[PDB]
Amino acid sequence: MTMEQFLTSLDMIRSGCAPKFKLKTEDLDRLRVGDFNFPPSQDLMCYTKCVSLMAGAVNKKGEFNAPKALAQLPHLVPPEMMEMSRKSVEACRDTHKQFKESCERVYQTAKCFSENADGQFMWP
Repeated sequence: MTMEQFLTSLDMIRSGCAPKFKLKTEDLDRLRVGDFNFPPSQDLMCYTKCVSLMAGAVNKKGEFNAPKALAQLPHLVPPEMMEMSRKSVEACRDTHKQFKESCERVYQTAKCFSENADGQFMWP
């Protein structure tokens, strides 16, 4: 995909997930720019799970599948963002193991993605 297609995909991904949850716009604005530095509601955590399920990167237990994530990346992110993403996948592959609940596992993994990102990070 191209950068242009990627940026637009963020909104299409969000539309598939956001209506299932009770979410604040200001929260979603902050995740969109990769700012995970605020306490999340359980709804927002489960939102990150719905998004990550859509990518095929986690199972329903919130377990992060790094081999599958890497195999999917060519279809998830533009070439410009590939290296950053692969670096975040590697650095955060075992984040989920410190948590028990599926929404928590995924949210903390996405937060880790955002904190390890060596460039601009964008969440749907």
